[PDB]
Amino acid sequence: LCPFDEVFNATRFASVYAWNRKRISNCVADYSVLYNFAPFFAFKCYGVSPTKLNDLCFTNVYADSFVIRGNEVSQIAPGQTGNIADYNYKLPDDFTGCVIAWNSNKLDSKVGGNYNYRYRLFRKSNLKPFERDISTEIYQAGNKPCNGVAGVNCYFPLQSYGFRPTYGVGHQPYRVVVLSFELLHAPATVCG
Amino acid sequence: QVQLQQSGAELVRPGSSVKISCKASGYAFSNYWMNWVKQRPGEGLEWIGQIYPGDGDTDYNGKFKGRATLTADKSSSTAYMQLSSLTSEDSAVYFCARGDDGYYVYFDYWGQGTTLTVS
Amino acid sequence: EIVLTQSPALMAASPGEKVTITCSVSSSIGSNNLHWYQQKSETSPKPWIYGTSNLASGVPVRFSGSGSGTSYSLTISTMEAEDAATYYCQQWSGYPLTFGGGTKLEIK
Repeated sequence: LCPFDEVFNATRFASVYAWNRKRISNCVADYSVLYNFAPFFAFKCYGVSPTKLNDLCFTNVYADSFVIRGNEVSQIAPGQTGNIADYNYKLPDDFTGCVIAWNSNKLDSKVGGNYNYRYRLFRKSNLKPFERDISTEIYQAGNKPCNGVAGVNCYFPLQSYGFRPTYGVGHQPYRVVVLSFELLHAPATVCG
Repeated sequence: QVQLQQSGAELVRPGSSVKISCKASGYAFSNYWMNWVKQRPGEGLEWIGQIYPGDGDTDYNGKFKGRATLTADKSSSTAYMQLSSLTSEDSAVYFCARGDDGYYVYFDYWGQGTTLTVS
Repeated sequence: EIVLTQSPALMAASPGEKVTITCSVSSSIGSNNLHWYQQKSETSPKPWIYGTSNLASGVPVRFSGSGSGTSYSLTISTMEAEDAATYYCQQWSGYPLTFGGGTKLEIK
């Protein structure tokens, strides 16, 4: 049984700006484990039948796990441009996989404030699909070369989410786990 | 019916003391976030802070942070803003805006706005 | 700080005519986190478009926002005299909330 337990039941998910990719293979994957596990505010699968997940074979299954506010879950999809989609985590045009998102307000939001989870607010170039960007050099927004200083005209790129349990339903923290399926000329070791 | 009521305008000499009250009627005051918007004369509005009446949680804008203290009373359903070291720039119409709790978050309801004079 | 620029500082319009108000954002923001408020002169602004397409309560059917990514647009198919106002696009993606400079819509 593939470690859908570890991915979906993580104690603390990764921030979106540095999302943890878990490539799972050489294991039997059951997707009935998804449905029972979490309330799944949004469960959208692109290019795949949600049913045929159980009966289909894939050589590499990618799990991209991160926390985003509910308004930015709709950004996680092919053909979507925004803050998360352009800067932090982007999907290819023909992305084939399941995007899974459930609210985590009682878990990931602290009463004073949760500044652990961050996202990339400023970036020079929109990410190429599935890329990861953890460079934190100060954005050279100002005409002056920023010279690695944070201030006016020069913004520190990661702005904390600052989740709180009482935020609006849109801004409550949703833990998003995104699945991607390769099927290259390899021993296809994920099936049913 | 839902509407936010606000205290009248006042004139204050450049100083550290001023208190502006927002009155909330028609809804549970503690449930919905309360945030203040400052509109300088002939300028686009800017966001001062955010106070959750339920527990008193406060978020501030960077420039006003530490200068304006936001607090509310659950009993009387009053949301206050207190500013310090008033300057001629502080003279602006101050709105109290109730951030919506829906899927989209926005300032669904606003106060009539209080005019601060620093002189 | 996310910085919002609105294309017309003022606008001249006529009834029955399309006019568009373009709110250009420095860094792309989720459409769900951009909203438009209508501030008629010397009154409390009321929400007008929230989420770039979802009109608020009491909003006329003529109004309809558009756009996504960096460039956000508000468009009125026909400009009634009631439509004359100043419209402030807001962003909530980046936490220090930055209203637009405003587009003072006036009739020709």
